Amino acid sequence: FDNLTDRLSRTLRNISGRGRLTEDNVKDTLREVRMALLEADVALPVVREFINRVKEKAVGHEVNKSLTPGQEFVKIVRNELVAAMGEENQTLNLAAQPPAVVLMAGLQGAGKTTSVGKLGKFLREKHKKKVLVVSADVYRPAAIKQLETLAEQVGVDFFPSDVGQKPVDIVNAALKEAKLKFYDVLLVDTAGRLHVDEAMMDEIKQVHASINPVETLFVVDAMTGQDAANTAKAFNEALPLTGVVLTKVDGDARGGAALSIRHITGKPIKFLGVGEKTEALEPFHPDRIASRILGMGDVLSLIEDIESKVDRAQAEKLASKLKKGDGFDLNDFLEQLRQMKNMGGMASLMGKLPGMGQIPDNVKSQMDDKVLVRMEAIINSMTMKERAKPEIIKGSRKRRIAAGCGMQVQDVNRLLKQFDDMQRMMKKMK
Amino acid sequence: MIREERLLKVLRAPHVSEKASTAMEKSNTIVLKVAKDATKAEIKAAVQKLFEVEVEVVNTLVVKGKVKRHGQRIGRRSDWKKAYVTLKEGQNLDFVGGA
Amino acid sequence: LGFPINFLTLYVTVQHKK
Amino acid sequence: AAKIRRDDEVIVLTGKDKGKRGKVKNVLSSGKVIVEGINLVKKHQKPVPALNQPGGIVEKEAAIQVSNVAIFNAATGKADRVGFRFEDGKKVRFFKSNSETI
Amino acid sequence: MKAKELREKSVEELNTELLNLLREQFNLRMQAASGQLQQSHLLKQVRRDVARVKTLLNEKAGA
RNA sequence: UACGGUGCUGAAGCAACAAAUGCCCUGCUUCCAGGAAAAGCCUCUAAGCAUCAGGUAACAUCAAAUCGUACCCCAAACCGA
RNA sequence: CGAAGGUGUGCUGUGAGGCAUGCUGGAGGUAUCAGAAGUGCGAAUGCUGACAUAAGUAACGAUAAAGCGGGUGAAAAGCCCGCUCGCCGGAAGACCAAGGGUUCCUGUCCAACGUUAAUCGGGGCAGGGUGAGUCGACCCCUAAGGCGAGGCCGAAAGGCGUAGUCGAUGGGAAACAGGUUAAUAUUCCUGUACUUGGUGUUACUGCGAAGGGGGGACGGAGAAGGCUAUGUUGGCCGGGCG
RNA sequence: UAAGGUGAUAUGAACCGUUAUAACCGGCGAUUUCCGAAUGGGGAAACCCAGUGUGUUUCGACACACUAUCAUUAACUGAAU
Ligand SMILES: [Mg+2]
Ligand SMILES: [Mg+2]
Ligand SMILES: [Mg+2]
Ligand SMILES: [Mg+2]
Ligand SMILES: [Mg+2]
Ligand SMILES: [Mg+2]
Ligand SMILES: [Mg+2]
Ligand SMILES: [Mg+2]
Ligand SMILES: [Mg+2]
Ligand SMILES: [Mg+2]
Ligand SMILES: [Mg+2]
Ligand SMILES: [Mg+2]
Ligand SMILES: [Mg+2]
Ligand SMILES: [Mg+2]
Ligand SMILES: [Mg+2]
Ligand SMILES: [Mg+2]
Ligand SMILES: [Mg+2]
Ligand SMILES: [Mg+2]
Repeated sequence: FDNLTDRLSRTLRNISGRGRLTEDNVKDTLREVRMALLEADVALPVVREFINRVKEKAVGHEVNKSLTPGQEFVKIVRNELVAAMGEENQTLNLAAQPPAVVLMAGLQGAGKTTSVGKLGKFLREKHKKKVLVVSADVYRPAAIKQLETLAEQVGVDFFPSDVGQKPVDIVNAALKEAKLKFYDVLLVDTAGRLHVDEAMMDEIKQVHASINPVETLFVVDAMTGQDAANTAKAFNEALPLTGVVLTKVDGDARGGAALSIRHITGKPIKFLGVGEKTEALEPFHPDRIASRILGMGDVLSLIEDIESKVDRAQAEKLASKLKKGDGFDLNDFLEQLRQMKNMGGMASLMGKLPGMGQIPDNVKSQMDDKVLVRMEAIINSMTMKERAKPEIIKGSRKRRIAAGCGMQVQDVNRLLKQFDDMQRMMKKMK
Repeated sequence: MIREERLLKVLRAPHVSEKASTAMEKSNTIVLKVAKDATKAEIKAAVQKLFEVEVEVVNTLVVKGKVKRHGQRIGRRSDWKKAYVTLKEGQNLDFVGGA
Repeated sequence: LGFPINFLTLYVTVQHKK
Repeated sequence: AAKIRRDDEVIVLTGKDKGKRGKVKNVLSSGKVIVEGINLVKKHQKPVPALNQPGGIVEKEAAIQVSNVAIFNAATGKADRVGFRFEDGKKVRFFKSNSETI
Repeated sequence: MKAKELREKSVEELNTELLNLLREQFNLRMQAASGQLQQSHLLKQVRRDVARVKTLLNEKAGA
């Protein structure tokens, strides 16, 4: 699909194709996009519908004047992409009360356990709250184990029972535990050996109605895709509050149909998480995905951080002395850094997004990030004062930083200006 | 005999500058730079027809240039032209602008 | 604000190789 | 006076080399002649809008134009250009002694 | 048309690369070169093409 | 507030006297040296028109094209190197 | 295994010079004999270029003098901000024509140009910037004068000039007040208008020239009256009590 | 004629070409704005304005073609007689 999200700007071409008509720009794209889908799993029965509705509109509308059609088209395209997928209902993944019951019903494994992590993981790096997890699966091996890891490796205990093949108890057991300790949120992955899905649920049956869980979720890898539909489906009935997510994004190639099918049941998602890494999990809201043409955008996010910074120096001392008396030192510069990789200086989103308003070049984003660490290299390879008078960088005083930071000269001189010029231009206020 | 009119290619890309867009805020009057022998009357239809805009009345200018690229001796003029069209608030264009 | 501030911040880091 | 098409295992009658075969060539009438016969070293300054410095300098379009013997199944030399009947006629395309194409 | 391919009918119709067959050039007309994505082949193959067809007319008609 | 300036809001807002080389004044008076032209404009008819066309007025609407317009201008942008 | 040319040395001749050779130089040079000459400069207040001298001397362009605190910056007497101070004000202000032809505004940079320094400029390099039915030119009209079918002259070139056609410095139609841009402005916006031509509807009617008539349409000087610009005082309104 | 090419400062870019139809060289032809004898009148050369036709016409009207002087002839006219 991704490479369709290009058809996007591939479309932002006044030139147009051969057809004098350029009239076809659309339909192609349609089909084009239309293609990229099913090819990427995606069911089709539906499609007709979309592709249709799409059409429908046309012969019943026009872009309010004062606005190039081409564009409009989209709003519409986009428009229906939404509906096409998780139409619109903003999933409510946060606290109804506290603490909580995360019944994690999983078909055969696959994200089975994993998932939980970032999930939990996620919420700890969110509310003073107290997670808590439990190995709610005894058929397949590495219950705790593989999982167990993270648990600590994230600063989040968990609990289970070696070997010990029997949910319920253990579950129950767990539960009240944290509870007794009065934690805030529990996550507990489960499943069963029944070769039939009704048997799966059949299991969750007791599982559920024995515990009395508030929030319940199933999950699946796009591996299965549109097929999945059913699976989940049968259950939306079991429990409508039944919301879910799709294991592995970067973990397939089919996707679509997966999430597609879902939707088309009134299905309820909340996240998705590209795959590996303790954080790849993400919230979810059609648009969000799709954001940026067919799915993920931010920065708006990464964007909004400016506000974080820009308006925080405000935050040394906002004044912390109304004025001007010279009260701080310009090494933010490097200050920027930290934040950022400390937390969120991950690529912030710096992608750039649509080259807009001016499309400039490939290395600009494209070529420093991955590697805007370097700049850092030094800095900490220098006294405070240094960065306050970034104009006392004699060949002498620095080569040491050069080596002291481990970087053969060049790199530096070859930067010193990306500092004294930044401003230069930067500082160009009338 | 058919009128040798560049029914289509009378103009070229839009000017675009500070006045650009800020001028659009006035009456959706955009600039665009037409060729010398333009005559507003030839512009009016040029923009409204084919390019679907339904404008009304213009302005148009001229403007020259003159610089010096290489060291000595090498210099010139260049000329050009301006336009402002209008576009009533009623008949829009589903504007082809963004950020 | 978010554009320049963020874009200058961006343009600066890339240009300054160290 | 072009003496190469898609490949000519030339030699080096003179030019710091004895007989190093090669390719590229691109000899002509208004253009150059480049082959591994020669190469050099010195990179050019790259201020960074983007590091327009891929780095690595060796030959680019090294010198040495015409006046270069082309391949022969045996030793060296063997100036080409003779001419044959029909067989295209878009060029003499033959060889000295016995041969035509490689 | 192309070359000899051009000699066929007699309708000026083919001579409309300008109408709905030229609007494309109009977009990528902004200097400051903005639009580098991939095969940005914004070179004039069409305007040079406007002739030929602009020719032949007389070939058939008069000289 | 960027330090230049910005968005909002906003009172009274009259009378008396005094003037011009400006205006009535292409005037009035007077003098000898006795003070452009042509078109527009108004009007009168010729040939011609001969229930027509045209004319006048009211309003309705369309048209009013194309060049110049930046800045210096008793001066650091003009004539004096 | 270093030509010419350049710079030293030794020997040699009566001399103009010759030879050898160290250094530099990076390619050509030419015994001998004979031949053809742009064949040898210190001078011509000689031509051209380069460099001295005077001499770090005179001078730095109106005698309307400037002081200070900040800012920026490698550096500030000169640039930006501020408070003082002084100068012009029938102007040293404002607007336009003539002429100039981007000098305008923004960002930048300080080599050369600024009679010094220069972060500053009418300097460099970029961009941006002059929007009309009512202002002007085109355009109707003609002045002086120019050109001039045919025509009259004149060795040729060509001179003169009838019809006629150009030619403003003069006559012909119509817009103002607020607002706004970094820079435009009776051109853009708002509010309120106006001129002329075509077409149309209505009403009433004799229309019609390159022609006739009127009119445009015109001096100098002087003498008022009335009025407006506009100023002053009061009233009114807002503000302060030193 | 061909394995190479899109003139130069001029690279870069985007392209065109390669065992019978790029590029290049030669012949013939097409197009050839405007000013300039300049030739429709005008004119401070590159611009101002007009008469008669023409098609389209979204039927508003516009773009284009012809309209210089003079002589030979011809045709038609036609003063003072
Ligand atoms: Mg002005
Ligand atoms: Mg003088
Ligand atoms: Mg002397
Ligand atoms: Mg001294
Ligand atoms: Mg002395
Ligand atoms: Mg002295
Ligand atoms: Mg002195
Ligand atoms: Mg002075
Ligand atoms: Mg200049
Ligand atoms: Mg200035
Ligand atoms: Mg300047
Ligand atoms: Mg104008
Ligand atoms: Mg005469
Ligand atoms: Mg006249
Ligand atoms: Mg005049
Ligand atoms: Mg001004
Ligand atoms: Mg003419
Ligand atoms: Mg003439």
